[PDB]
Amino acid sequence: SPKEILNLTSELLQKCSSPAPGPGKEWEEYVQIRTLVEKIRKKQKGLSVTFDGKREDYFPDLMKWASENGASVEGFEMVNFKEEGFGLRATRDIKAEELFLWVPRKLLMTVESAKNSVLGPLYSQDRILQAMGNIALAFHLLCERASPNSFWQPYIQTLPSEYDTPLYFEEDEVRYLQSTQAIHDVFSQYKNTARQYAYFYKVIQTHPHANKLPLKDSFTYEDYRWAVSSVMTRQNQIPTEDGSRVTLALIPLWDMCNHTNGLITTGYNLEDDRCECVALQDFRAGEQIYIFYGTRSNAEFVIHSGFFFDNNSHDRVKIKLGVSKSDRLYAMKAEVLARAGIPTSSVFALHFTEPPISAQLLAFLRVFCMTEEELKEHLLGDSAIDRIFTLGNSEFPVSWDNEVKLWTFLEDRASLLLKTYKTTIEEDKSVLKNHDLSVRAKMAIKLRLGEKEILEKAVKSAAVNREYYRQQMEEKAP
Amino acid sequence: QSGAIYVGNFRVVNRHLATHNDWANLVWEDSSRDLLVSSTTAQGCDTIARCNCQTGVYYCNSRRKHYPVSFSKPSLIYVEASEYYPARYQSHLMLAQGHSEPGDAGGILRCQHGVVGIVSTGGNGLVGFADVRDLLWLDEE
Ligand SMILES: Nc1ncnc2c1ncn2[C@@H]1O[C@H](CSCC[C@H](N)C(=O)O)[C@@H](O)[C@H]1O
Repeated sequence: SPKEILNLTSELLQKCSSPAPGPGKEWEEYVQIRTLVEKIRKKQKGLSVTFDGKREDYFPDLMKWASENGASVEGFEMVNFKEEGFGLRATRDIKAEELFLWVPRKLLMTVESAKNSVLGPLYSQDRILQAMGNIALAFHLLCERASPNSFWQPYIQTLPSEYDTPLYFEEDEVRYLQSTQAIHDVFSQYKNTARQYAYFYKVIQTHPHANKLPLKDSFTYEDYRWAVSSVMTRQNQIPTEDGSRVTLALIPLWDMCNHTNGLITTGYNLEDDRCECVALQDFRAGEQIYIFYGTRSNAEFVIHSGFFFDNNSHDRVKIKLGVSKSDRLYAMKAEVLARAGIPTSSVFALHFTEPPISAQLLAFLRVFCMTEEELKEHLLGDSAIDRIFTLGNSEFPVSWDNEVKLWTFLEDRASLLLKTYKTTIEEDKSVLKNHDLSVRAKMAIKLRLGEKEILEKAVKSAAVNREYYRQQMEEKAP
Repeated sequence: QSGAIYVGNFRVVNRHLATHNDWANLVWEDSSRDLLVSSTTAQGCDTIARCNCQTGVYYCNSRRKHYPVSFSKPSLIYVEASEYYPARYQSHLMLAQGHSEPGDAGGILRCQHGVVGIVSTGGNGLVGFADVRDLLWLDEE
């Protein structure tokens, strides 16, 4: 206590409990919420529990505690890399597929561990903790952070103090992401996070089962902001002890490995009850041990992982497309959507790597320029079962003329989407080479560049595909 | 890891790997889903998730390990012919990147709220999961 914070949080829940004010008005609602948070944050002591030394000084303690329970601690070391921060560096030669990490479940922080810890009585009654493990795991991290007699202390002491999540960004830092699609998701991160902090700061003060928790003495925003940021950036799903379902988990040691493109090599072996990572490629002595974090977009990387990966082959931007209710052909097209698994409208993605379109967006865009005759060609006939199946195959064009329409539509839409951005692709390239941006600012701007960089490959491909199908009218081939 | 979902008095498995006894105790089938459901006498201890989770962990039989995957929504996707099914419309197929080779059909995919699906297709560095969450009728009686 004080409860000024409780009054300051009371407002955050309600304001953050509001629906979206609109587009263009969200920034005003964003800064409304940050100001109130900044008031609370500047009225609180920051991280409730702070470690006396520096981060790296606690890495040897991690290895011993891990080695006491059977974790691989040889073949790598803790090195502060410039480009990715702390990571693992091979102390010997590691071949491809060579298993070099194994971590028993006893060391991992899992929601099943949360339900068995001091948070368990609170989890028993709270439905939000019961529902969202990413939060429930964050509180498990904070509960044991404020517990000196904790099994997982050597792990928490290695965890960072700050992260590059948009939760840590400044208003100028988020100011660069305006007119983009990611910022609409960056807001959702801040809003939901803030809202959860307001809900939970109350419940700890009011719930009896929280009386024994050490968070009742101190539960700041910088605590919670660090907590969920810790979870969203280094969480991995593993099965529970019963194996009946999965659960989120903070896998120690394995999470310090940074990211490079490739395939997911990290698996959990329930038979051995432990996590196993095989080498993605050949790691010479002194080379950093990377892992593959997943096929996530650079938007998800900034928002959920906290960095921008160059040369990501899985970068993509969303695009909202739908059948306008002003269509004379709705009812005939309303049949396909239930049998082709396509919603009436939804978010589709334009992909960086070839092809920019998906087989499912093409399965939406093809039907978005058909005539009445071609709508009964898929519905009535001995080829109606084979043709709806070959709706995503580019080598099965439904009709030659429809092709140019679909690339024309995208030519119009994509060029429009470039206009929507506050800057141009040419201006963004110069700003990274010529300006001195914050570590976080560099992340956000490269994304705003990336988003436009994705479309530029979608525009010319649409242009290349449009000219191609336009050439087809001359030969009159079958 | 039995290669099948055991809930209540029901047994769910890929249609192309089912034993004849499954057809002897047939409850429901679909060639367009690679999904077969059979009646059992015991009470399976698997919970059907009714979530829209899109990040889950699946068992890779060839690697004998569980793997987290980000898979797309239940959708009708082209599957080229294999030794089991010639190419034909296949719906409710969540696709993700991972290792899935012949014999890996049967890996149980799960979300934080329970089971999501079961491996149906593979190839080209992708793994296909046949969705089950939709079948609410698949619950306790
Ligand atoms: N390509 C990349 N560039 C920069 N940072 C990266 C990265 N891939 C992963 N990271 C870092 O990895 C963090 C999750 S844990 C990875 C270990 C990290 N060295 C550490 O000291 O914690 C991310 O939040 C991000 O800071």
